Amino acid sequence: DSCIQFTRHASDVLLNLNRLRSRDILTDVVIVVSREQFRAHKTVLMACSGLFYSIFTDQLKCNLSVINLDPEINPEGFCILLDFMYTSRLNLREGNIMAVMATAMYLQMEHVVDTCRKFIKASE
Amino acid sequence: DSCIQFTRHASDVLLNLNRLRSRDILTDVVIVVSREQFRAHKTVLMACSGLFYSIFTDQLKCNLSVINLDPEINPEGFCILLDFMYTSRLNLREGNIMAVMATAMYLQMEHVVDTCRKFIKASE
Amino acid sequence: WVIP
Amino acid sequence: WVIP
Ligand SMILES: O=C1Cc2cc(Nc3ncncc3Cl)ccc2N1
Ligand SMILES: O=C1Cc2cc(Nc3ncncc3Cl)ccc2N1
Ligand SMILES: [Cl-]
Ligand SMILES: [Cl-]
Repeated sequence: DSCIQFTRHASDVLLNLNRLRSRDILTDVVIVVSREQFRAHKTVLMACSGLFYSIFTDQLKCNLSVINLDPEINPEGFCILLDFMYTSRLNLREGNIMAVMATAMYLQMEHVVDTCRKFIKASE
Repeated sequence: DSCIQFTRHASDVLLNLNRLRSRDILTDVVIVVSREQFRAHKTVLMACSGLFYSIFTDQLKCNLSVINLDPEINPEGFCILLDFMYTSRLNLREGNIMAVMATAMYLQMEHVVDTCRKFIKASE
Repeated sequence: WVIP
Repeated sequence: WVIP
């Protein structure tokens, strides 16, 4: 087509979605991790994670307001990944990289799994 | 902080939100314009428009599944703006610029109003 | 704004 | 990935 494009539009949308998350506006699901609860927007979780995409496209699970993650999932690793979903920023540290990579593999967040693999390989 | 950032994350999120819109997945509102109906995600509309932000933060209107726009709003102008919300791409043409600017002013989409004003000024 |  |  002959469209024009606003460079900062996608980033501004994500910034506003994160502001809605902060203020708990229109959040429609609770993610339960080892008895730690995280409120979020189903559509943002689907847009970021192959696991959530599969969960919320299921005809029965699409209607659930609570999703319980596998007990092996670490709440801090989940929190870091949820922050990444809403900001594009990943708080990757020596002390959390193993939990973050394991959580990203489970959530099916391929780009995160990729940078974790590379950061681990650099330290070996 | 000491975060790393994935450059394409925000664009990939918006692309996936538009794929959900195309497939009518988790859309939670119908916008009615001069008897033309548009399905969308409330959170995306809020993230893009000062008008929708004000509508869906209202304690009564946040629960509506149908929103009727002012009868002066042109369905094509709305359609172009809805596409922009989900893609960052604006199909601005000599034949639609007046309707697009009028719709963007009503929806409170300041960056769109800005480029329309500039494109109109260049033709005078 | 840019030409994409 | 970049340093923001
Ligand atoms: O690594 C990843 C990130 C990711 C996101 C999604 N999401 C969607 N894919 C396609 N159409 C719509 C949506 Cl919402 C699916 C798989 C994966 N895998
Ligand atoms: O031009 C514009 C675009 C736009 C978006 C919104 N959205 C939000 N603002 C702040 N926190 C959350 C959200 Cl969702 C409000 C006003 C305007 N005005
Ligand atoms: Cl990812
Ligand atoms: Cl705008």
